[PDB]
Amino acid sequence: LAEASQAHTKALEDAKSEAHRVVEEARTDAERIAEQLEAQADVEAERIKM
Amino acid sequence: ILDPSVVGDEHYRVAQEVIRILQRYKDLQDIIAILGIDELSEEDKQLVNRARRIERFLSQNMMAAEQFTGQPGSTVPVKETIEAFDRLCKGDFDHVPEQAFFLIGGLDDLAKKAESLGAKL
Amino acid sequence: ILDPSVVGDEHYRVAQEVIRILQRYKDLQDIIAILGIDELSEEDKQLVNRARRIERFLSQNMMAAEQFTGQPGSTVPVKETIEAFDRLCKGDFDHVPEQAFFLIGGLDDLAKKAESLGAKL
Amino acid sequence: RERDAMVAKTLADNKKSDEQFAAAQADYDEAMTEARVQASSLRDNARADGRKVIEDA
Amino acid sequence: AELNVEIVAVDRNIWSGTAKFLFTRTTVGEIGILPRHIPLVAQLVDDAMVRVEREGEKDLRIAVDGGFLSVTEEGVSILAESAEFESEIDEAAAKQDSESDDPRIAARGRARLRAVGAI
Amino acid sequence: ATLRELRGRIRSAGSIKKITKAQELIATSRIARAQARLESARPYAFEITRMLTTLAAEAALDHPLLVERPEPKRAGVLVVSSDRGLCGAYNANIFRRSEELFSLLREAGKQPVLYVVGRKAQNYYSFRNWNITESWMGFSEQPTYENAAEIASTLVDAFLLEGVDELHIVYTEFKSMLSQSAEAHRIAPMVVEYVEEDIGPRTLYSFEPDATMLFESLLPRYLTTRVYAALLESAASELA
Amino acid sequence: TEVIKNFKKGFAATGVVPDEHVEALDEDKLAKEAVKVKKPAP
Amino acid sequence: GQCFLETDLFNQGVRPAINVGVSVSRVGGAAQIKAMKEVAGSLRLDLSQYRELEAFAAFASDLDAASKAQLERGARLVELLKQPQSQPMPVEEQVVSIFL
Amino acid sequence: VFYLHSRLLERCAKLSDDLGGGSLTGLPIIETKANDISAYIPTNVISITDGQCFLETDLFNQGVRPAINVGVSVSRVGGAAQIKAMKEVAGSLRLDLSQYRELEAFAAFASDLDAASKAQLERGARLVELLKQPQSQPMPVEEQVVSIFLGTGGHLDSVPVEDVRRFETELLDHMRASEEEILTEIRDSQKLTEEAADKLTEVIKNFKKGFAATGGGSVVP
Amino acid sequence: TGIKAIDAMTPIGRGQRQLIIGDRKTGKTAVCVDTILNQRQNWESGDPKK
Ligand SMILES: Nc1ncnc2c1ncn2[C@@H]1O[C@H](COP(=O)(O)OP(=O)(O)OP(=O)(O)O)[C@@H](O)[C@H]1O
Ligand SMILES: [Mg+2]
Repeated sequence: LAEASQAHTKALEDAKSEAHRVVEEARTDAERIAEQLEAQADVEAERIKM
Repeated sequence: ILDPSVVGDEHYRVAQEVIRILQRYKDLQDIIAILGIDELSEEDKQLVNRARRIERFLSQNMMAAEQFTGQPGSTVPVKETIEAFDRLCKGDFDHVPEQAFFLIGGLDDLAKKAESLGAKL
Repeated sequence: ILDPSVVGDEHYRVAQEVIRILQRYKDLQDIIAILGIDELSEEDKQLVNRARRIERFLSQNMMAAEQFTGQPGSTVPVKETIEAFDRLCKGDFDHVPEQAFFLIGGLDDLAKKAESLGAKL
Repeated sequence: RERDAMVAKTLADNKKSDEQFAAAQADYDEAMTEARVQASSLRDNARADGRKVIEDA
Repeated sequence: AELNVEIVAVDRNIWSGTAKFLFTRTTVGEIGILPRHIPLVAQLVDDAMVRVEREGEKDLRIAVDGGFLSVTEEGVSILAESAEFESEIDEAAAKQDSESDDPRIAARGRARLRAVGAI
Repeated sequence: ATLRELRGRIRSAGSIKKITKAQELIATSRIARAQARLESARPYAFEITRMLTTLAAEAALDHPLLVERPEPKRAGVLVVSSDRGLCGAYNANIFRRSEELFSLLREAGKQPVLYVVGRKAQNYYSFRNWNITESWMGFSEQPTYENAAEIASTLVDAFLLEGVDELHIVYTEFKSMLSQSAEAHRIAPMVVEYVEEDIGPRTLYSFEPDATMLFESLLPRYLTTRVYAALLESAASELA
Repeated sequence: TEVIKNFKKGFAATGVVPDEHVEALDEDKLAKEAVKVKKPAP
Repeated sequence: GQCFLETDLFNQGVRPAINVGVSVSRVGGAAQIKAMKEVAGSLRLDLSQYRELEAFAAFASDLDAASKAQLERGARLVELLKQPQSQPMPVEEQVVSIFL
Repeated sequence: VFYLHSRLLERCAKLSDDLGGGSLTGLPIIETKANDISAYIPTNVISITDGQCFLETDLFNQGVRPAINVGVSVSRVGGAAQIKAMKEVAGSLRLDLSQYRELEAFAAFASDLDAASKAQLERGARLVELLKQPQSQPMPVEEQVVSIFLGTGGHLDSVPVEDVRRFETELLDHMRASEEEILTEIRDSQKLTEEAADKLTEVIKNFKKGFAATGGGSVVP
Repeated sequence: TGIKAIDAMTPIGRGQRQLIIGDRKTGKTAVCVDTILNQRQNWESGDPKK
């Protein structure tokens, strides 16, 4: 029983902080994507300008 | 102009799904005629029911046909058409009979003719 | 001219036996490809293994492959071909591995290949 | 009374043992699937308002 | 010594092996077979259970439904409509099955209980 | 004009051919499985037959299922046919055999009562204004022992009684993977067949509580086992 | 409507197993399920 | 318009052999008295749909109750429209029979 | 008229090095009627050209777009007109689709099929969903190599068939943002050496554990 | 061509005659317009051999 409960919460916080890892990677990729696409946006805008 | 950029992506997706369902039904029709509908999949039997209801729901009572049927015509906005056929391709009307989809307008007339035939919607 | 009055009776017999075996293997190939190999019988397997051996022995080290492999092409006299395929259909080589039959000439090349692959008889 | 209670609790805490073992994977998968739908809810909003500004620009 | 035991269901061979002793319950009363024994034919009780005892293993408990039993010079043969080993039983499903009003499934549940060491 | 129609008919025939080839290979697989099921159900039947014979050699052979009632008035016919229809002359042979059996029964003054297993038999007999007492559908592809138990129980309870005086069954015996023969068996009342002596210094059995109770509680189980074997053989035959 | 309804009651619409002429099965082709008892007792 | 007659429909007993799926009149209810226009309003579309349904359900084992009702009604209509040669009906009797 | 078209289409050539080495690639378009490739002008231009791409309306309606019938389409030049990476990852593709097309009659009986047969069925469905492509969105050859690597390396057996496209899309997106080195050295060396394949496989596994299907389920092996 | 089906199954070389044949409204003009658009990055490279 002691074995199982300690393993339980060990896996619990393992999961929690690794989920933070994946989701923070996600938000960095989100800012990356916004950057690249808005660059595309107004570099197309100037295309129609000329 | 049946293009994702012109008519929007929901319109386009619904149209493509209608066309795919009807093409699969046309592919199955000869097998159904010879071997009977019971030799198909359950996937395919579901698709055949949906496709027959779709083929019937595309028909409409037109204003210029009141001389051939005696029944006045109806107008269906494009958003109501998109919503209706989205529900049809998802399967929300698999219980309503094949008729009550035949020569009607939008969804409320579908409800009326379904209750005239003993069904919900 | 695959007719007894031209090639001889034994040539015709061997060719007809090879064609019968290959056609029966062609019949069994689809049930093999969909259901698996030992869904079949063991008579069917005997035939399938013999047919694989025969179908692979029809290949040859062609004179056009010498430019890519360096080894000279083969020229198998028709009598030796008849003898080889007669023995193949009789079952005299059902134990030699299949790869021993790819791109070889007469019977002696088959024997040398079998020896360099650890089998004979 | 204490011996039967003893091995009764014993089988009961074997019960509880593997039930906690299962709960481990239970809310592990819960947390990480939450994380998946979070990581894809994000970065799809980003693409969406990306197209927002593509078109107004 | 050992006796050959074979338990055959209506559409499957449930078990087959050798045993040291074999306890069950005929409609006439409980019974225990040993490697040599009189030729005998009997009908297990409706919620019978079959405990096989082997020399080097733990005893194997089986629940049997509608069984018949016969002992001969070769060994024991048990004929069952259905059989379920001990390490295959939900004791809670068998428990709620035991309290049914239908006698057949009630006997099924009682046998499944007897196999798991309850009741 | 008819060029379009001819190309369309070529496409139709190609679709039909694809489907039928698929169905043939599927049937090959399924009959492998059905033969497996039949062969694995065989041993229990063998051993219950042995137990029944060694019970009957020392009991009282006056069970209702064993005496031929004087002046039989009606016979029960169980016709085992299929649900799906892409079989060949399977149901056809079944029905012609059952018609021969009906004429045999009527040439001896017995009006047949009809029980069927499957959809095709119900079509064949509902078209001909027959009165089918009880029907059974949806398990001719994979029959289990509970279906056989239900069928045999209803049959023996209609026999022991609106009440019949003998039970026949018409099913397709499976053999050879190329032999499928519609056979009519008489499952009740059984004829008794003194085989042999085969009893010298042999040791007598012991029965608990006695011989006849075991015999009379084992006979309906024997009839149910026979009905189960019939269902399995007819399934394998339908797949062939 | 009422004329049709009062007419349909008196209408005489024109709506038994056939023979099939199938011969009798041979009495020995009908298989008999037997208990094969091992005590010879004619 | 056109009244397309067929030899298959003729041999099947359908006389006149008018193929209702392809037959049509481009004047319509204006070429009818009001009684017949109200009575035989959607008869041609009903019979076309019935022929389609009976061609689809040619081998189907069990169908909806509405499909069965439609099959029976379409049949009865088919046998109602058959008519011998050299045997005309006044427009009132035709109105009454299509009302039936 | 055969001369009219063959005189035109034989001026598309690949010149030798002593003529400069220039080239003219031809893409003649022919519009058939009711898929009658046995007509006169279709027959002529099929006879003339070095390969054919047969587009069909039945494939177009089923959602297969571009509606290229890969069973009858052909290129008589073949692997000589490919880079090493694409010649490797797509030499597996032809008979995969052949097996899938001859197995799709058993789509409703995958329970009765052998292991390898059901494997071929699933792989073929995935590969058919792989070759689909939007309009006016061409991909460079490195991204095509990566996508067909997804297809034929087996990294799509975990993804639902109704999720392949999006999956591939997002993966390429990820690879364009994070791991550009794989695409770069594919573009520069024209070959996908084993180490690039290792890094690509690991990238695919990470993206998988980050990817969320539409049914909510997982895509991790 | 930038099209996976073509570039993988029926590759086109430089100097080859590839027929695009189809009924109508099947996507032939789209195939050729995408083959044209795919040469944008080769044009940006400024290399006369590409
Ligand atoms: N890859 C694709 N994905 C989705 N839609 C496509 C694709 N290719 C073409 N289409 C659609 O198919 C329609 C027909 O395309 P296209 O005009 O290229 O065919 P076509 O061969 O030129 O036909 P026609 O020459 O008879 O006009 C277009 O409206 C286009 O939107
Ligand atoms: Mg065009």
